[PDB]
Amino acid sequence: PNDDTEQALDKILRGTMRGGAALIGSPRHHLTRQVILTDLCQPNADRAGTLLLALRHPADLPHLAHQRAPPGRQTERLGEAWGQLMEATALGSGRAESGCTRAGLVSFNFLVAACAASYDARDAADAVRAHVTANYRGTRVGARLDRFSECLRAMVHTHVFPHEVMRFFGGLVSWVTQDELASVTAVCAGPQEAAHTGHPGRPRSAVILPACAFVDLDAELGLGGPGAAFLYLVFTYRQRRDQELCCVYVIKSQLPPRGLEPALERLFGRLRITNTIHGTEDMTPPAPNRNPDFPLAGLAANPQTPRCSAGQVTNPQFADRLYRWQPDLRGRPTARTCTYAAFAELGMMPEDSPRCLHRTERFGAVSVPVVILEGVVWRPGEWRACA
Amino acid sequence: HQPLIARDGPHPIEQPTHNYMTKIIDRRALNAAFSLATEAIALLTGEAL
Amino acid sequence: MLADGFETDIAIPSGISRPDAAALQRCEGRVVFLPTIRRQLTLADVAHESFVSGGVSPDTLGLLLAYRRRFPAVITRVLPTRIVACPLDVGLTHAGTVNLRNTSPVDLCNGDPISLVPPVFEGQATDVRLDSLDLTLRFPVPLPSPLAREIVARLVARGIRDLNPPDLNVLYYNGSRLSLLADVQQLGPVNAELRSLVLNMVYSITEGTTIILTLIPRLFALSAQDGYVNALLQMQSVTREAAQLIHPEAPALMQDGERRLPLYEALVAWLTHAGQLGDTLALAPVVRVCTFDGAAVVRSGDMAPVIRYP
Amino acid sequence: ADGFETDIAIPSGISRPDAAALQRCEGRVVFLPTIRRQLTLADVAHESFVSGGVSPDTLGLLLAYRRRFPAVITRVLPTRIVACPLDVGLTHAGTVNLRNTSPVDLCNGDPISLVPPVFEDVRLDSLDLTLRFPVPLPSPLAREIVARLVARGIRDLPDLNVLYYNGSRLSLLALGPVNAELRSLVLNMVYSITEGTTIILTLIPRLFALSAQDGYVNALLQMQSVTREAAQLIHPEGERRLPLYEALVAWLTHAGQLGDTLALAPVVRVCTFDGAAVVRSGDMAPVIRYP
Repeated sequence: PNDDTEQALDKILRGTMRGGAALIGSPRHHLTRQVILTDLCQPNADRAGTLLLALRHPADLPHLAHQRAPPGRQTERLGEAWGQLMEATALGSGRAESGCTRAGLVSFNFLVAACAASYDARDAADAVRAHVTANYRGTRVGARLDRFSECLRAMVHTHVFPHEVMRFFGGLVSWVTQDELASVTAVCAGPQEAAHTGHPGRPRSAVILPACAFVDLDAELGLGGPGAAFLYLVFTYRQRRDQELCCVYVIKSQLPPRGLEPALERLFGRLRITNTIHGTEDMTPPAPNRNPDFPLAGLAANPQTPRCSAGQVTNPQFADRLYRWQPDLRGRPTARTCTYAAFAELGMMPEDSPRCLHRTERFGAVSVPVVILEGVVWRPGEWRACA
Repeated sequence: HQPLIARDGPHPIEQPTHNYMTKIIDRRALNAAFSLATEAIALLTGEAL
Repeated sequence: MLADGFETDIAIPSGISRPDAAALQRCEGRVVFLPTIRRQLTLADVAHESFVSGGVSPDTLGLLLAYRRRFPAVITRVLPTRIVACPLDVGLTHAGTVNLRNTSPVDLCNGDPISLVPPVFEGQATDVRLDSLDLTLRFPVPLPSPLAREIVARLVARGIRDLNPPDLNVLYYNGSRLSLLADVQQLGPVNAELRSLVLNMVYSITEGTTIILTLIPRLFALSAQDGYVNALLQMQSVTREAAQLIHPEAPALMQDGERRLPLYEALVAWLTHAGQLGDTLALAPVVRVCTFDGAAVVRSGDMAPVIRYP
Repeated sequence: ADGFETDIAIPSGISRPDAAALQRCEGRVVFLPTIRRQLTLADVAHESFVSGGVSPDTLGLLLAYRRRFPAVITRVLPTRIVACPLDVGLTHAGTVNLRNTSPVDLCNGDPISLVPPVFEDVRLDSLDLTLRFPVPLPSPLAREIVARLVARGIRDLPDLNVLYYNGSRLSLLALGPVNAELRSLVLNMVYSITEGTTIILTLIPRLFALSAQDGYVNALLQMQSVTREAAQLIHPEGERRLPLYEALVAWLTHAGQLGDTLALAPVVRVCTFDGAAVVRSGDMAPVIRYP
C-alpha cells in the first residue's frame, strides 16, 4: 500500500514544480487601454464587464452622407443633428481640442436607452432609461438621449449606417477616474474571466447585460440540448421618411455566422418587407411604359438580323444599323435601400450548456432587469448586411 | 608568386605582376528532423509511470 | 480558441466486429460533420443514418445545405474506446496544426484554401460501413477552393436543365479529365439553391451598372487589339454575341448626380452580393495548406499540415 | 520560449549604403513561399513574383498574396533577417510591433488588411534585386480605396479623390504609370458584371421591362419570400442555341475567382496599450491576431 501513497505523493509534487513557464501564460490573454471623455460612457455607473463600442471620429460623418445617400433625401440632416449633440455635452462644444479627447466610446447601456422606445418590454426598457438619467455623472442627461437617438435616426435616413461607424471594443475591467475623462482598461481578445480586476477584495468578474436586448433563439426555435453558442451584435433598421427606428440586440445561438441569415429573417422579416416597399422617397420614376424587353433571345435566332464585327463597332455607320436599347433604373428599390438588421461575429461560449442568469441589481437605487453571462471568450469579426 | 623569365630581347618587361588573391568562402547550412509522438513525451518525462 | 483548444469525443458502442475496428483505424484523418459542439456524442450521431433528413434521403446537391447547417471537424487519433476530433469553426488546436489525409483524386499545392465536397465523382465512391453497428459513413472529399466552386456550378446548372422540357459533365484541372456521378436531384433543394442565386443576382444591379453596360461596345472593339481581352469572352459568353447585336447607350442625366458617384455604388453592391456568392452556395473555405518541410505538391493519399483561413 | 522565427540569409557583398536601407526597414510586411526555418532572400524579392518575362501587375500581386504567406520583420541582424510569420508564429507570442507605410492614421481596435503598393520602393544595387512592401491600411477603407481606383479606370473608357478618414485629407491623384498598372483589374470587373447583367436578364427576360417601383417590388417580394413558390416565379419556360448554362459556369468561376481576391480579410488587428490610441505614419503599432 506504500507504493500507492508514493505514486500519489510523487505525482502532486512533480505536478507543481514541472509546470512550464511558472504558470505565467497558462491563460492566453490580451489587454487594451485608451483615454477617452466620459461623455457617452459612464464607467462609474456602468460597472466592470459591459460592452463598449467605438466611433469613427465624427469629422468624417457629415459629408459621407453627402456622398453615399440615395437621391432625394437630405444631406445636411446628419450634420445638423450631430452639432446639436455636441451642444448637449456642454464641455467639448468648442471643437478647439484636436487629436485628443475624442469621446470615442459609447457604453452599451447608454445605447439601449437611446433606442429604448422601439423594444417590447417597455417596463424593462424604462428602468434602463431611469439610471441612465439618474446614475450618470452629468446634468440634462435626457437631453443627450434625445439628441443621440435623433442622431441615430439621422444615421439611417442620411444612410451612413451605424454599423459602418460603430465597432466592437473590449469589455470593461477597470477605470481610473478624473473630471471629464477616464483611463479605460479593456480586453479585446481572449476570455473575459482571465482579466485581473486590480481589487484584491473582489476577484474575477463576468459580462453584465441588460435584459431588454438579450435574446435567446433556443426558445423560439424550440431547440434544446447542450452545445456551444455564438454571441452576436444585431441592429435593426426601418427606412422611411418618417422618424426611423433602431434597436441593438445580443443574440445567443448555436447557429454559425454562415447560417444566421434565415434565422434573422424569421424574426425581423416583418421589418424586411417594409424597407423594400418604402424607403424609396423621393426617388422619381422614369416615364411610364418606356422600357422594352430583351430581343437578345429573339434576334439570335434569325441570321438576317444585322450584326457587327470588331472593326465595325464604335463607328456611327453601324451604330444606327444595330438594335438600340436604353435601360432606365431610376425607380429601383435596390438592396442598399432594402437594408435591415446587420450582424457581426462577437464571441463564443465554450461551455457544454451555456450559463445564463436573470437577476436584478442596483445601480442605486434603480433596479434593472439584467442578464449575466459567464465564461465569454472574445473573437471580434467583420460586419455583415443581411440585405 | 608569379614566376618570371628574363627574355633575350632587350625590350622592357615594364613591370612584374605579384599580387594577393582574396576569396569569399560561401555558406550553407544542413537540416534534419527528429519528431516524437504525443505519448512518447510523458513516458520519457514520467507522467504515465 | 482556448489555451488548450477544444476536443470533442465521439464514443464508440461496445458491440464491435474486429474487422470494423480496423476499418476505423484507417479513418485517421477524415472530415466529420458534427451537429453541435457538444463534448460527448455517439457514432450514430456522426454516421449517415442520423445525417438523413426526416423521411427523405438527400441527394448530392441537397447535401450541401446539410453541411453548412452543421460543424465540420477532423479526426485526430483513433482510440480503442472513442474517437477524438477537433472542430474547425472553433479554434482548432493548442498548436494550430492538424493532419488531413487526402481522400481526393487531385493533389494539393501550398497556400490554396480547402473547401469540401460530397462524394460525387465516379469510381472513387468510397463509403466506410460499420456492419456490426449497421452504420454507413459518407465522408466528404477535401478539394482546392476554385475546384469546389466549379463543382457546385456544374451541379446547380444541371438542375436548371430539369425545369425546362448538352452537355455539362466534364471538368478539367491539371490536365486531368474527370466527370462526376449524378442521376437525379430533388426539386426541393434546387429551389433553395436557385432562390439563393437570383436574390443575389438582382442585388448587384444598381444605377451605375447601366453606365457599365455602355462599355460593352468598347470591349468587343478592344478584343480585336489585345489577346488579353480575347482571354475574356471565350466564345461561350453571352457578351460576345450580345455585343454583336445590341448597341446600348447611357441614360442622362442622373438625379442628384452632383452629390453622388453612381459607378462607385454599383461596384460595392456588386462586391457584396455576386462576388460573395462563392461563399453562399457551398460552405466557406475555412482551411488552407502550409507545409513546413516545404513540399510544393501534397500527393493524393497523403497527410498534409493544416492552418485556418480567416 | 517555443516562438517560431524564420531566418532569412543575406548573400554577402553588401555595400555600406545598401545595409543602411535594410537597417531602416524594421517593421514591414514581407511575404514568403512556405513556412520554413532557413530561407534565401531571393524568394523575398519582387523579382520572385514574375511569371515571364512579365513583371506582375496589381491583379497578380493580389493573387500572389493568397499563396504567399505574410510575415513581419523583427530585429535585423547584419548576419540574417529574422522575421516571424503571422499565421503560425504569432499564436504563442501575441504582440508584434508594426510600422505603417500608410499615410492614413490608425485608431485603436481597427482591423487591418494588406494592400499592394498601388496607392503609392527599395532597390539594392549590389545584390541585384528589388523590394516592394505592401501597405497596411484598414480593412473598411480597403474595400473603398480599391473600388475608387476601379471607378477611375471606367472613366478612362465629381471628384473620386476625396477620402476623409478620422479627420484627415487624402489625395488619390497626387499619376501616369499607376493607371496602366491597374488596367487588368478594370477589364475583369466589366466582363464579370456585364456577363452577370446579361444572364440574369436572359433568364428573367423582363427585369428592366417590368413596371417601375410597385410591380417590381411585388416581383421582388415573392422572390424575396421563403415559401415553396420559387421556380414558377423565375423561368421563361436548325436554329443556333445561346449556350446559357455553360455561360453560367464560366461566369460563376470568374466571380468565384474574384471573391478570394477582393475580400481583403482582416489579417491584423491593432490593440494600443500603454500609449496613444491614434497611431500615425512611421510609428510602430502593436499587433494582436485572433486567438
